[PDB]
Amino acid sequence: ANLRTQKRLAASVVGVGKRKVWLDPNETSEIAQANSRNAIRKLVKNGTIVKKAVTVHSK
Amino acid sequence: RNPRKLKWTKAFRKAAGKELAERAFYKNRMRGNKEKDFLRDKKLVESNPELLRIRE
Amino acid sequence: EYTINLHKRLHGVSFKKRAPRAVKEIKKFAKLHMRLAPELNQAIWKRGVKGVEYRLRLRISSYVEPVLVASA
Amino acid sequence: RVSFKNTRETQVLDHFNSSIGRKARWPAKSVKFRRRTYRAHGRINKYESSP
Amino acid sequence: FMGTLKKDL
Amino acid sequence: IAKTFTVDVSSPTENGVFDPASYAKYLIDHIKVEGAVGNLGNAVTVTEDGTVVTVVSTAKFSGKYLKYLTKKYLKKNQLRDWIRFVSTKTNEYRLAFYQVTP
Amino acid sequence: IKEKAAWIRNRQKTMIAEARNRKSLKNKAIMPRSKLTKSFGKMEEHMSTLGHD
RNA sequence: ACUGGUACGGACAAUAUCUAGCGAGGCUGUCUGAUCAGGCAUUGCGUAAGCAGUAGAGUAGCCGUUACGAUCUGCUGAGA
Repeated sequence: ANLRTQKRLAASVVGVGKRKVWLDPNETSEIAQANSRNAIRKLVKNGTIVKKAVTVHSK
Repeated sequence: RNPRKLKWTKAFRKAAGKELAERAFYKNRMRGNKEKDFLRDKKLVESNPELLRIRE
Repeated sequence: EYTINLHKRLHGVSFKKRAPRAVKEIKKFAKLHMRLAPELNQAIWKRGVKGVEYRLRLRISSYVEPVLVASA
Repeated sequence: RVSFKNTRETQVLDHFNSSIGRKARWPAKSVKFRRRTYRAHGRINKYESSP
Repeated sequence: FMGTLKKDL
Repeated sequence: IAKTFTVDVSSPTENGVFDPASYAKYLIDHIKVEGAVGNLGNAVTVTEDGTVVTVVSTAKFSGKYLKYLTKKYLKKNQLRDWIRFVSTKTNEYRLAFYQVTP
Repeated sequence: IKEKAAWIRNRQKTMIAEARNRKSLKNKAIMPRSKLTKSFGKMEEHMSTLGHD
């Protein structure tokens, strides 16, 4: 249960920085196996890894 | 400072009808409050049918 | 369902540590009568370290949760 | 690797006597059972464990 | 002295 | 000049959690033409056929504004967390349930 | 009818309180509803308390 | 297209201690889309919310009259 590399890969794949990625806390076992960017893309498509929206704050 | 302006001083309560210049006097001052409460309640009840429905 | 008066328990505590200490109070509280839900932690920290209000309403089962009430 | 004095002096877990608060203590490490760093500029300060 | 209060009615 | 917007409310209606007539009433009572509510001067017309709501407008009207009115109506009925206003084609929309685990 | 008005006031206060409760301090990133998934028990309870079939 | 400077009338302006381990109510600014309610600015420096009145500076409909609305009174020595 060490998903640091998975978070970095998800941030790089989605291109939204590590402050915008959301790894499913109930899917640690599945995310732990995603050591490749193809697996990260599959997880993002599956909805396990989600990209957060930009903060709704008036300019 | 002006005592007649501050609400807690007896001068203000005497110069504004709050204090007699005793229980009957206060009851006389507070006549019709029940009617105002009833009208507010009626308006609030008739202005929110959906909330009444969810209540049921 | 209990009512905690954290105004009395946090009296005299430094204002930089009021919110964390309340967390230790509630854990103590449930120990006097009987794990805190993250919603309860959110309710505690709803206003920062200079946060916790005078009174809170909790439900203790021990698992302690905040409840939705108009006023306490 | 544990203090010799504290282990020699050894319910305690959940609660050589200089500057001890009134004298008893609760040494958890003893119950459960070389280095050097520069300070004051150049001056050598060797700290050693006491097993 | 205070008179009649709201609660006392 | 006239533009037509279609809302498909079949999926929530067949489940018995939605009333298209109330939605049409909300629209006709909240279109706010020219900044004034109830200023429908035949510029905007709303029709409710039971499963499809049709809004035909010659005034300033946009898909975003229809979406906003529908979302406000959903929030008023507190169905915002379950019903979603989505688009299928250009200026053709529908209401769909959010993802639910069986 | 004055019981119903009191209940309306109580529910309005409760709704305002829960709106404040869900609202937070300085705005953060939002997780969209379309990307997350909810269970069926919560939906059933909500649709029952709303008064639907 | 609906920008401004003008002369005028009236107020400003410079830390030590023990333990586990190691070890020689109001105001100014600002943010929550606006009220209500709060956060911050090293306490920054006594009549609640809501609603009503036909009273009400002013915005907006006609040559007796839509709508909005600062401020004032009542509910209220109330509320906390």
